[PDB]
Amino acid sequence: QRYALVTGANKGIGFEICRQLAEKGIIVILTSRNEKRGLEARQKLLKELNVSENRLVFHQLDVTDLASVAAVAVFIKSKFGKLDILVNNAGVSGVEMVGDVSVFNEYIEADFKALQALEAGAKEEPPFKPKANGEMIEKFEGAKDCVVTNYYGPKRLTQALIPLLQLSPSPRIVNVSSSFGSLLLLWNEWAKGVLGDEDRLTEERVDEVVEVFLKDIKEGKLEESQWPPHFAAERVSKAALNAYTKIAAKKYPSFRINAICPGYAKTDITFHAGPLSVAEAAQVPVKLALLPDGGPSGCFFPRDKALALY
Ligand SMILES: NC(=O)c1ccc[n+]([C@@H]2O[C@H](COP(=O)([O-])OP(=O)(O)OC[C@H]3O[C@@H](n4cnc5c(N)ncnc54)[C@H](OP(=O)(O)O)[C@@H]3O)[C@@H](O)[C@H]2O)c1
Ligand SMILES: C=C(C)[C@H]1CCC(C)=CC1=O
Repeated sequence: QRYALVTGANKGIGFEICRQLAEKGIIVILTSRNEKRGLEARQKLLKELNVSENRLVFHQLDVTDLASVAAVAVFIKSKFGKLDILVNNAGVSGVEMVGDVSVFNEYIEADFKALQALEAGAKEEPPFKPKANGEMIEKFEGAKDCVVTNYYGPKRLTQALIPLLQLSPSPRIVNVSSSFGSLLLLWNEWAKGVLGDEDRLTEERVDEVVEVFLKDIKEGKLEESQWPPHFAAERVSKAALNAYTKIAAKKYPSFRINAICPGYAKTDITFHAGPLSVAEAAQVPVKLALLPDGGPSGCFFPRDKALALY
């Protein structure tokens, strides 16, 4: 059999990744940080799939808790003896909303427009302030949770699961990242140079980038230290995740390890805005989880490029 573990799978894109992999006949370990939510998600998905009980298994996993990470590896080893697919899907935004929550989507739309302009050769991100009566608050505690969940989480879980993934004939890791991890949006020239210097990339260099960011937001130096004007922790964490994807792909050459953007999809993180359904979003990480042997590794794929790979 093939076995897949999906993090952050009690709702959103992660839940649909579990659906789509299970439909392909892969035995899915649906994981969640909250045990009650995860057990209820498993019950719902099993009902909707209408498949036998052994097709979908639950285990608790909080990607920010080292004991939880270690325990899931012990569980997989005892129950299955290998792992074929790891999908690092869990993530948080680092932002708290005050007032009209649709301001979150105004920033997303502005950032997509900015990225398109930058990719077309423009040299700076336009300033942006929202229309509606809300604001996105970005504080240290949320930024730390964002970095620890979105960057340290995939790194630590990847590292814990290497022995089991090495026992697969086609080991696959898919990191659910974002187009907003583009270095074009990162602002900080030092960090852009470090994360972009692929030949010198190491885990220690990426850790240093994220820790310098966290010290700056702790001290209120984000503008003076040239970090992004908004979605700072999200951008930093996803850029770091993309860099770690490259590091890990080089370190584990028999694996295929890739980062993706699912597209802008209706989930709790977006207040259920965005053009894509959750099922549409999940197609992207599923595509990379099922990548044939010999395919790309170490890369970041936006939605349309991912879906065109094969
Ligand atoms: N939706 C989009 O437009 C979009 C676009 C680009 C990238 N993404 C990425 O897609 C991924 C999935 O997010 P989503 O859109 O599906 O949002 P979501 O509905 O908010 O789901 C996030 C999931 O991550 C889980 N999670 C958060 N912190 C965790 C932790 N410490 N340990 C384990 N699980 C944790 C959440 O669990 P709880 O229920 O316990 O909170 C939930 O299951 C994220 O990495 C996000 O950055 C989304
Ligand atoms: C918090 C964010 C802005 C995430 C999730 C939503 C989208 C569209 C992209 C991201 O980077």
